[PDB]
Amino acid sequence: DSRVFPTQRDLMAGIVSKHIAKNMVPSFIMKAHESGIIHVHDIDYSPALPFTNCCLVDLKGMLENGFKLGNAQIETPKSIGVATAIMAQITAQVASHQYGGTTFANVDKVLSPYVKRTYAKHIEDAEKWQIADALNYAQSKTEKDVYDAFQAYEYEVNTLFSSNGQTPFVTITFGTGTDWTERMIQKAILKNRIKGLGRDGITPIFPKLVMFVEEGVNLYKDDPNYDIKQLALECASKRMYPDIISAKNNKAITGSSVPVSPMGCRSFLSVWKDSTGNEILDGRNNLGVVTLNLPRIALDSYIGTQFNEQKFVELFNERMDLCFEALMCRISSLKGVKATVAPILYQEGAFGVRLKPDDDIIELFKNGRSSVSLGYIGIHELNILVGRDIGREILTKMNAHLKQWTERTGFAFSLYSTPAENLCYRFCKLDTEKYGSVKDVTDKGWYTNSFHVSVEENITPFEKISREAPYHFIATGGHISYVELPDMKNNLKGLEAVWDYAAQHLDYFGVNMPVDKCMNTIRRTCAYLGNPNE
Amino acid sequence: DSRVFPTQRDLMAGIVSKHIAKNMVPSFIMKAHESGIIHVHDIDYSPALPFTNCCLVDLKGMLENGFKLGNAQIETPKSIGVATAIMAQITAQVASHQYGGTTFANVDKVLSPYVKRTYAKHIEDAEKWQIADALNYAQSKTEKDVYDAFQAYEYEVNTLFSSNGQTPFVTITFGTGTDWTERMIQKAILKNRIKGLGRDGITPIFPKLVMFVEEGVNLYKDDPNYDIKQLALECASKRMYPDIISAKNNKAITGSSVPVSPMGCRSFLSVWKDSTGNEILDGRNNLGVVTLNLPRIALDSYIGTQFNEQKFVELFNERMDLCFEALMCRISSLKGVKATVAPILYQEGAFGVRLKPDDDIIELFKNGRSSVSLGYIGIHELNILVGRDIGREILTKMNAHLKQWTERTGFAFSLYSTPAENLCYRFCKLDTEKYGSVKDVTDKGWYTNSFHVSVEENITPFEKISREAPYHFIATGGHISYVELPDMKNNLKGLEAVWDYAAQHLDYFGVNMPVDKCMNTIRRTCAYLGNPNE
Repeated sequence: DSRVFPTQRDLMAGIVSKHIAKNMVPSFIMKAHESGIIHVHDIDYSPALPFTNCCLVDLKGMLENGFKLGNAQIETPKSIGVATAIMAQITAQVASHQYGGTTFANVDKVLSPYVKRTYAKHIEDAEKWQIADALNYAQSKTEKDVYDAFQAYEYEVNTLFSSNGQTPFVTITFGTGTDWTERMIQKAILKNRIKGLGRDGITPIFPKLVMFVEEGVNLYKDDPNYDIKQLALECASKRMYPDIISAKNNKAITGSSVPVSPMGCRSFLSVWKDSTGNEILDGRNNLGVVTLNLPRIALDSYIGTQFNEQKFVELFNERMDLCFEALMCRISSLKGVKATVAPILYQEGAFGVRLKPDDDIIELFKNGRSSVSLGYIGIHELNILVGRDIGREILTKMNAHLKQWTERTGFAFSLYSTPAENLCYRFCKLDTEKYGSVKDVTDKGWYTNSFHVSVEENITPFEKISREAPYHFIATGGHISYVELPDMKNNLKGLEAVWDYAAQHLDYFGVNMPVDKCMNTIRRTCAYLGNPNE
Repeated sequence: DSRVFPTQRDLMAGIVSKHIAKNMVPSFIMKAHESGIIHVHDIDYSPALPFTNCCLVDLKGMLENGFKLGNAQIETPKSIGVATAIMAQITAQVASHQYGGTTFANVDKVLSPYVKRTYAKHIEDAEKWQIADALNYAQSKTEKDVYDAFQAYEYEVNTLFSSNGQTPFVTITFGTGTDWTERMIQKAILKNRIKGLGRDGITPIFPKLVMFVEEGVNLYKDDPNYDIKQLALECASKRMYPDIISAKNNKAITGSSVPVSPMGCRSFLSVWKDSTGNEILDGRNNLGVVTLNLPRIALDSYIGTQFNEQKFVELFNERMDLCFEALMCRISSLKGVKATVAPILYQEGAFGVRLKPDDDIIELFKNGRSSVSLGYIGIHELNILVGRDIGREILTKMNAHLKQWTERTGFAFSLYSTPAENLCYRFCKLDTEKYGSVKDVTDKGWYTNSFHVSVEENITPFEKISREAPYHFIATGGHISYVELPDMKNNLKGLEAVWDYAAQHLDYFGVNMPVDKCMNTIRRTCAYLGNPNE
């Protein structure tokens, strides 16, 4: 809410920070942001404080070894219920030290050792109490211990607030686990999600659930986990989540030999290797987002009422540079900042390393370890303004710019399809104060997300999936495609159809359907789940 | 820490609030605070925001009925481990909506129904698996379920941060429970506390542990829970806590027919009844503290180098009024504030009622339900400055003023022995900028806490306890006495001696001893536990 204390204290800190940013960001960058030319995200956090954006938490390396959480020296969990309890405490802590989402990748694989542990204890207890049905007593207890554990993770995520009086934006991914412990975790999460939250079993907005689907594991009636896929479909039909990621396309796009979980909503890392040649994923992050307002480059290049191509070219080049200056300006503020700024992130392992209190954090992000995002929005409205479809082309040229940035600074710049849950209105409003109502651009009040096909089009699901799929291979830093569907609670084979089509053709995908009960109304009209009643 | 993000964001909010307070507090009150005449506590929170101070959480009325925690509608816990998990989530939430400590009173009595529940499940499971040793299988599981549950409460308290990037100031009290479930909870807490936190089993600073000791329950070798008292002694000897409260004296002082737990460190409520004649304790709170600098009234009444009695009288009367104006000024800012400001406190039961989002919260605090604190400090240094012991007398007159305030406004003003962990240095420093080094007053650098006997005196434990005990009956709004003792890990009968003496003579009491391990050094030099190494 906003009338609430934690939110109010946060707004105060936001205000002080926006003011401090005015004294740190070169005026030409602030003026372009104030006017809607670009959008420097999270200015109410950074650069006042050297926060970073989103991340894949290295939960595996923290549970295995131990780590200091506050005053306490936590030790490897002896139980699955203790490892998820700890996962929640880490979720709360990481949320409070970065301003972006937090992702726990492959919880099925990561937490499996603890499910095994729980089992060993129910067996050493099935003989300690000479229990009739031994192997069966374990199977049950363990199963219950695992459901309750994720049910409690899910509950904790929904009650625990950050340092901002907000519920954490956390993402949990699974799907590539085949072992019985890995399968049990997956089912546990899907089952508990269907059950819903609390007495009225309502639909949770967090954690976001993303499932990997790969041939020979998940998508064909013959794979080991095809039954989980079925459960996942039901879940999606009743709670919107999980979204799915195509292991096949995801690996080709990222260059990673293992599926890449999105940090936060949809920010994807590119493949990276440590000094000894190892492919690292967990513990990596993103340094921020600066979004480029694409319709506005077209609008500003109109002469009278017609488009001027030569003007577009000059402005596009001018604005790409501006964006670059904006991303570097804040990355530069990270210089000289010490690991003392966020112990959970830099010292106790969430970022997969152990820096001393006096080590500079900036060194950890260099040479491609961290990604940096150049966002964009409204290809649909840009196409309309320039007379034709330049979607794939503008993005391709943006990437060529990004490659040069990467080679000059060492940071791994990528193209990001900004979720823009609110930026979609903000850019449109600022452009409207200058151009008024422009048919099919600023007239509906918002811009279309990244490269998505406008909502006003009457596209068949497969067409939409097909018209959007190539963007998943161009905007490698972050992307997703949605399809609108009616209630499919009783048409799972239909939803599986859409899933299988998206899975083959694109990367990250999700389905928007209506999900209401005797009054708990949820819709995903943009990026997050929400009640469009308020 | 301070270099840490959550702390930094908080400092920003603190700054904005101190500035806002400058525009809300009458200048004469700010000037008296800036000069050390009085100390308006928590100005970095209130009155910028209508926060309240400390409280006794009505956990009983929240677990019994249900309540909304965020989005979720939590239901009565079916297990003890689920009720303590929930207790932690409530602890985190309440901490974020008030700026003072939070107390869970008589957790032994309150949580007992859930321990029973856990038992019923291990029995209905001892037959479901035709377990040999039935009643014995329950006894064990239940016992383990209960240890682990409080161990996890204790851990969560130490990892969970508030909206301020701080660990919550929470107090847990027990001791009057006799039932086997009540005893089990107590032992669980004492046992887990001795065990310590984390791998190195270090000493927790929170939760504070306070135990009631009453004849025919706790203190004589013949009472049911005398063995818990023994355990408590061991605990105190190894972890400083628990402190104890004399049920006998506590009830006579508070006027309550049941022992009164301190909200936060040592703030005690006076007896109060609802509209139907019921004695309410749980869900009640305190509206703030304004501390009066006693040495400074004496100092300002010196003429040249000698005390001037007539001047003292005039200043004391002038400053009491000033204090009153300071307490009312902030209570007045609570007018018109809606329950939407803190749902967990006002709507979902932590304050024992259910206000609608649009109800004013101020009505809930009136006619004695909430206490309001007039603090004071340094009787020792005041006695030195006025030539004789006026301790008991000045306090008695303060109370006569408080009674008049209570009758004119309806709020229940009480005399509070400010913990002043830092105020003790601040008042001394501000008085030193004006008077320099004054032998036995401002020369050591700090003032002595409330009515405590100076540390520089060489008093026997019983003497100290005896010289201080009468203050517990005068400063009813908050008080405590400490005794310094050597290592008593191997002299428990000695510590029990001190305990029994304090128990008979005063109210709330604690013992400071050294508590170190292969380097985890803890001391309570003032109010809280801490490492005097930094």
